[PDB]
Amino acid sequence: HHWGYGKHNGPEHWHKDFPIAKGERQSPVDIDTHTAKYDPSLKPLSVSYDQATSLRILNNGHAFNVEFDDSQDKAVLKGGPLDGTYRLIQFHFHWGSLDGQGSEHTVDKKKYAAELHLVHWNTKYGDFGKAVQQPDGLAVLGIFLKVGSAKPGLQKVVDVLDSIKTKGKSADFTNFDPRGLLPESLDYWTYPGSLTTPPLLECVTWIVLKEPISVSSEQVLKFRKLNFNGEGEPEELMVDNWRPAQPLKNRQIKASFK
Ligand SMILES: NS(=O)(=O)c1nnc(N(Cc2cn(-c3ccccc3)nn2)Cc2cn([C@@H]3O[C@H](CO)[C@@H](O)[C@H](O)[C@H]3O)nn2)s1
Ligand SMILES: [Zn+2]
Repeated sequence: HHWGYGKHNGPEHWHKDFPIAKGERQSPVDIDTHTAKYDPSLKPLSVSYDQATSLRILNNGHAFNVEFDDSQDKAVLKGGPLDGTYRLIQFHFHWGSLDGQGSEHTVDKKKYAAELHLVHWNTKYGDFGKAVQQPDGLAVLGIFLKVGSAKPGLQKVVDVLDSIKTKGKSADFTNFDPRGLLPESLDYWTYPGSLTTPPLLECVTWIVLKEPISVSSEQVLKFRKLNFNGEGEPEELMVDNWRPAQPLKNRQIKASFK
């Protein structure tokens, strides 16, 4: 499969190889804050990242992933809409060529400069590959980024990007603390959805934080210097690696707050 974010292989084309692209619970979506229903029955979110073990950062030609040791319950997400324990496996971002675009979710149609996805899988399914075949297999925690002041907790990520410029490159990335990427508030919206990249599997409980984090212009500028291409190939800047909002169809977005 040769999917991407260009005119000839971008989101509008994905349905040809991945028909589920036109499915009933596709992501991302627009979050209409005036339609989302406060669900007083949602439990508080439990983000338990103290024992998180980062390993490696990889440019996969679509984004970069920071990978974690998920062979044990080290870094987990519980509570909120979730039943059971979801293990952190990686995080990545989507971002734009310009500060007014880049997020995949939107809020009342507002696009943010970027969006952070912390990907977790349901341990009841034993491994990630099994989990993605289940309607409740994954929980992705989505965090918006807006351009303003620098995010100190992001800088170690920013500084290693020069070493993974092109597709297939990876670098050691141990001892990174993902807690430094969280906003103060854990207020969130939640809805059932999908992976936002092929194979677009409908296996995700989305948890999208209401409070964005601020990153500096210089920080996101360094995201934009990454390459989609591999080494020794013509340069294609890794920018605008976001899927646009998809039809909500028969889904309700629930809010953890009023
Ligand atoms: N925009 S977002 O909604 O959030 C995401 N969009 N894609 C994401 N991942 C990549 C992925 C993998 N698979 C998949 C399909 C069939 C069988 C198995 C996996 N679908 N999407 C999440 C993700 C997966 N992995 C892989 O998981 C495996 C278990 O560790 C192993 O092959 C590697 O470690 C790693 O490549 N990494 N990330 S998330
Ligand atoms: Zn993502």
